[PDB]
Amino acid sequence: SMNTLVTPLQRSDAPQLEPVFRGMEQNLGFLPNGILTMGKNPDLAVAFGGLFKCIDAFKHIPTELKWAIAMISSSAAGCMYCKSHFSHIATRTHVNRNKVMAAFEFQTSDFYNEAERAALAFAFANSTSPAHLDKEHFDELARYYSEEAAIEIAAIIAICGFLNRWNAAMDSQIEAAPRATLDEIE
Amino acid sequence: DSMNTLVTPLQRSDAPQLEPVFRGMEQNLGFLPNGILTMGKNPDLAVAFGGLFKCIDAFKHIPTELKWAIAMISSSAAGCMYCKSHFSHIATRTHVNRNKVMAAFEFQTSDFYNEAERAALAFAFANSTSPAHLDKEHFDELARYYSEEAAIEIAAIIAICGFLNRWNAAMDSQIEAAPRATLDEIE
Repeated sequence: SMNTLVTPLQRSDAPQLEPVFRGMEQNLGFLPNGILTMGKNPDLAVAFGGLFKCIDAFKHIPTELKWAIAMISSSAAGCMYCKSHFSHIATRTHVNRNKVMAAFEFQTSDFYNEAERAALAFAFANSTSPAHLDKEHFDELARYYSEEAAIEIAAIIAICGFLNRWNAAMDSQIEAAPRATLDEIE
Repeated sequence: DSMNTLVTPLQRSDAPQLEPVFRGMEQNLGFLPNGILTMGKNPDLAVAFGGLFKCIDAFKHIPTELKWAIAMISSSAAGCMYCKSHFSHIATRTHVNRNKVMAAFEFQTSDFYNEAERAALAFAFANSTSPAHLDKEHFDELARYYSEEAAIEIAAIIAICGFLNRWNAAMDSQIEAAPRATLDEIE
């Protein structure tokens, strides 16, 4: 890591944050060092933890699409760390391995329908610097999703906004397990 | 107007439970952005994000002027003109020295900014592009001028801008007249 200034605490040092830690590792299998670093500001960790748990609680889009959005957003933003993690989450939860592995080709892969493509294209366009969302992105989203659903899609992308920048700021190094998933999907 | 016609704001009066969240935002800004009123339609999201955003004012290890300068630079790096206008507007509402705020985007050469500020703002810029272009020097320079505690708060503000830059792009939030004025001046 390029970052030696801000180091993780030991998990046992902050029991109050166990709700936050569990939230993340439940999907992923392990606790990322980036959240242990976040722990050194307990107010921040608890508030971010609260935001992140909103993903699992969302009701208007399927679970498989939730993690696909996070995968594509993270990739568009060029955060390979977050791309590996969300990919790993997607493969841990998904019944259809092939569909997950084709996610980054969603626009031409026949594992994805037009509704999924509308959401994932929006996620891509939303996540670059600058955003390159055009009227078509919005027209297509309106064609296939309710206001409720659109909000949850935007919300996942925005939460990736947080995590993409956070993990870049910590220079989080991709763990062996996510790395395996990432090599396979690439 | 906006490219987004699907997801519209509720009226402020419709969601009084969110007033704590709204106050956090508008206290600095002078008004409640439509983007937060749209966020209101998902109470879990609004409360959680509101909680996260209030962390900025509560941060203790960096000055207030630097907090909003970071958010300005991050938002600009990310090419979100909406968030750039807002944080600029916040910075002019809270800053005693209007000229220092107006020179923020030239922080690397403006005399209003010291090396500590430049280290933080350069980190904020590099952190906020797609992809991030943080290099070892960004980290070395941050370590030179900031504690671990401070670095976390800097990263946190940038990351929160991550959320807001993308959120306001997803709503295609249109820049309000007052922020617009601030933005025209600062360019």
